[PDB]
Amino acid sequence: EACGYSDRVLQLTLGNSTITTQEAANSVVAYGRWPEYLRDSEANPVDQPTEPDVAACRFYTLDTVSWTKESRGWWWKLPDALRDMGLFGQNMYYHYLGRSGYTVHVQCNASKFHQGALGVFAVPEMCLAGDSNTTTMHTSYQNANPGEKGGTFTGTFTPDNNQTSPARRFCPVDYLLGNGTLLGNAFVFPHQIINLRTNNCATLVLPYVNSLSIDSMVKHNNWGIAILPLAPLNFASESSPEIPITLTIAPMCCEFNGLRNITLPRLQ
Amino acid sequence: EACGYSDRVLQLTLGNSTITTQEAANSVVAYGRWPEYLRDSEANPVDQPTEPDVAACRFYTLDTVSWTKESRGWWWKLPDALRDMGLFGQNMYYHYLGRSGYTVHVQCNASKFHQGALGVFAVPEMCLAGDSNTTTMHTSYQNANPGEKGGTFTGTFTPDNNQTSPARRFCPVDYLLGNGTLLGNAFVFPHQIINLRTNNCATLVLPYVNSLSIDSMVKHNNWGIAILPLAPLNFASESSPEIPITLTIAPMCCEFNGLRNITLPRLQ
Amino acid sequence: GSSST
Amino acid sequence: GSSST
Amino acid sequence: GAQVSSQKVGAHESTINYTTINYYRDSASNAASKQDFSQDPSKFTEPIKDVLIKTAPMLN
Amino acid sequence: GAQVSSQKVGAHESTINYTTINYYRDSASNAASKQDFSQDPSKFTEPIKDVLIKTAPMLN
Amino acid sequence: AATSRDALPNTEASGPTHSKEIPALTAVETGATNPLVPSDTVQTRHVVQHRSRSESSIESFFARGACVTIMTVDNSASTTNKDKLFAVWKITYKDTVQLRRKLEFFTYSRFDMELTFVVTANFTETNNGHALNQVYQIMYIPPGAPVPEKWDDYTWQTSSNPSIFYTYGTAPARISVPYVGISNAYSHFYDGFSKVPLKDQSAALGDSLYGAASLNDFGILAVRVVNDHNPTKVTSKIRVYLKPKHIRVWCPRPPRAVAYYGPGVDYKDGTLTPLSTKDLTTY
Ligand SMILES: CCCCCCCCCCCCC/C=C\[C@H](O)[C@H](N)CO
Ligand SMILES: *C(=O)CCCCCCCCCCCCC
Ligand SMILES: *C(=O)CCCCCCCCCCCCC
Repeated sequence: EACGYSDRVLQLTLGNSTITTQEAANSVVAYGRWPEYLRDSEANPVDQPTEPDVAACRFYTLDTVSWTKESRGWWWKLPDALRDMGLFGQNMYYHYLGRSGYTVHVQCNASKFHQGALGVFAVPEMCLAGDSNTTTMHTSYQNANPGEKGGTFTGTFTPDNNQTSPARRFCPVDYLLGNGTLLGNAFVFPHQIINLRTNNCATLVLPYVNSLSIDSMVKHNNWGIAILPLAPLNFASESSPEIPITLTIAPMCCEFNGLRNITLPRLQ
Repeated sequence: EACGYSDRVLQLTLGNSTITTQEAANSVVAYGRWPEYLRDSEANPVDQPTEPDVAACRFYTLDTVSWTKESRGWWWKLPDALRDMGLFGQNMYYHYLGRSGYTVHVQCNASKFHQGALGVFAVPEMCLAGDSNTTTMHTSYQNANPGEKGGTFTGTFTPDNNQTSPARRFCPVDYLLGNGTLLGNAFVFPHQIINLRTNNCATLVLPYVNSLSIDSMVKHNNWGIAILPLAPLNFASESSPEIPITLTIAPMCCEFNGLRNITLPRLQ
Repeated sequence: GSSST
Repeated sequence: GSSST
Repeated sequence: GAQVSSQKVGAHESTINYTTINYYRDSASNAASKQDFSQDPSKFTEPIKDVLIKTAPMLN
Repeated sequence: GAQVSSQKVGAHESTINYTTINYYRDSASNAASKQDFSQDPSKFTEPIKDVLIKTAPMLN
Repeated sequence: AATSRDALPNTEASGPTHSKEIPALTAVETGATNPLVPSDTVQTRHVVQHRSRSESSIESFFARGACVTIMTVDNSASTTNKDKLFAVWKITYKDTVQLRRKLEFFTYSRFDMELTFVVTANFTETNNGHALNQVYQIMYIPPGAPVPEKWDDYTWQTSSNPSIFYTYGTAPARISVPYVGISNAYSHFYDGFSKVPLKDQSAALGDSLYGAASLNDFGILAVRVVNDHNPTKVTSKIRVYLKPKHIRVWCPRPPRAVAYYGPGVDYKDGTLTPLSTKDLTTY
């Protein structure tokens, strides 16, 4: 626009929180669907829902991770990554059922002399593969659900051989997208790329997606966020460059059904 | 009504909770004002309020106390008594400001052969007197705020004489309503009486009352609930009768402003 | 000018 | 006489 | 700007009146009019949810 | 020559008014009316030659 | 539209009764007071009632000036171990008891404040030496403004604080103040604290007085004799009278029954027996 408006410069405001960016590459709305509340014609639990509105639909910033030449990739699950985030987490553990959409904003700036590219993928039902070749489907709840720290990808499959006390964790191999399918095809999932010469962030607006209108947020993750270095970090001639990656995520249109006492999960 | 409806038989439903009674003495609405949300013409904090609706505006049951021949009386403060009650307590400690109305339902049944009468008073700004005669206004936050256990009245003023380490608690004398005014006049405050031959409960609907539209729920209590034996418990010829008293209270039309990290108070 | 109550 | 503002 | 009101005449010797003019911009400076209203005691004397009919049983 | 204006009534017990008469020829002798006007801060807060649209980039 | 000076209801004549209507039977458990009138339980005549409630309207009940403090000042030569006396008072209605008790029939109030100042002086020492007529400066120092440390320091310039220069022997001074509360009403009772004690904080650091809200609620009056000192000593007292004009009140309370013991609702041992002996069946 002749009054300055740009595809690269955005402001997002949800609740008492604002994000600004001056180097965006537009933003994505997954499958073209904006988040919505559950409609009466698709409703299922009959009790009055709880809708925390601004108390939970606001931007929460997770722990910042670090991108280096040796980084193979990072992953998070939703709602799991937000389980300890203010009143969203509270509302989640007090109710049997919950549904929510999200604005996911991945942040990573550098300089005109750095280079590298992160593929940021939002995957519905991001089932990841386990570490065992003696057993299948055995990743424990605790290891499946890292909370805000997320997990990481590896370039090597390495099977857990301790049969006495199995690790029971995922072993998500990067070129296999951690699930036995080729990473080059992950672009059919809603995504953006942070290519440092072009942009310093990715913004994905995710609808609630599920085979049900509402479900157990504590038992089930609807979305997975996978971030992988499509082109590796590089800077000047430094052998060991580093730049930070920060995730800020906001729940949108979340509602909860089936209120009782709070869930106290076994997380370790 | 010729279809059976009675002043004595009521059903109250708030959120996922219902109270029934078959021996009420009507119910009271304090100062004739039903609870309401804060109106735009009286509003003050400008940020979007949080209104938890059914998540917090539901009946919470406090720990049951016991009425005996030696009972001098019990007291509670609002919102303090509800500070650890489900999502109401959560919403309260996450925000700087909060306002709320209440349905207070006091429960006490016995038999046609028991006798006794409880005066149940809701007092706006129920400031109570301290235990010291060397200092004034020195009751600590911890002792002022018992949470759901409440406190009790005594028939005797007994001054704290340990000047090294003062008790810093209230010494609320029953015939002085714990505040230096005569109990016989407490009936100018909104009240009901549980006279065991007549009724087995008291129901007080309390509006938010304050000199402000909204305030710090953590620093300030708006209402006090005082329950005192106007006529003592008695049964057949038992020397030691006992009957239980249960409080169930529901927040109504509560809204919160000024969201931040959660308050973690020093309560002991 | 004048009010009359 | 009178002004009224 | 003169305000003319009537006195309630107690001992007597038509309506007798008195005049008032405010001399200051701030209403706080004004004297008290004593032209006050009354209200029904109900919010304190009958604060019950169901209207009381005094000839009827209070409990029914 | 009486001037009648309204008070902005703060605590309450129609429009309440007050009366003012100037007793002197010199306007300097008069009290202050306090009937003052406000203005927009712009000459100090937005002294720029090209009008600022706050949703727009300030620099373009 | 019913006014405070309107006459109360007429007594209507009423005759004998024999019905299922039971005005006299009731149930105070409900929390209500039975709205009866004499014709409900006895036979009455018609009376045209002339009496009104005019003098017990909230305004009329409070429409009096009450002494809230006495301030002492002198006009003496300041000398190395003692200076000329000026007085400082934290504005309150709780230093005396009568207006306090009347206000405390209610939980909250709004009103304009009328302050009247009565000033009296006397000689304290025997010398026949005289003094000339004193002028007094009553400075209102709102919370935050510099409090005077000396009878003659820079703060008495009052460029922004309101001051009254009162001349001795003239009419008692008087000013009005609007409703100046930072809340929508004045709180006669505040069941709370001005600080939340946090766990991650020391107890000392989270501590505050029970029932106190702003530490310096309304500020200070500082009073001085403006005159330089005489050879002879003169002491003066400034008595402050408070009247609440244009008043509104909310939430009624039982009145103070035992002696006041500080600014809070606390009571002293030995003062707790207001009622006297009287036998149940003795008129
Ligand atoms: C030159 C004289 C100026 C005097 C100015 C006095 C201004 C301050 C007015 C103080 C208002 C005091 C109101 C009474 C007390 C409060 O009601 C209660 N303690 C609670 O807020
Ligand atoms: C309305 O007031 C118009 C009539 C004026 C009548 C005479 C006023 C008497 C003197 C008032 C002086 C002004 C006080 C500031
Ligand atoms: C306009 O002022 C016409 C009405 C006159 C009203 C009465 C004036 C009150 C006395 C003023 C005296 C003159 C002062 C120099």
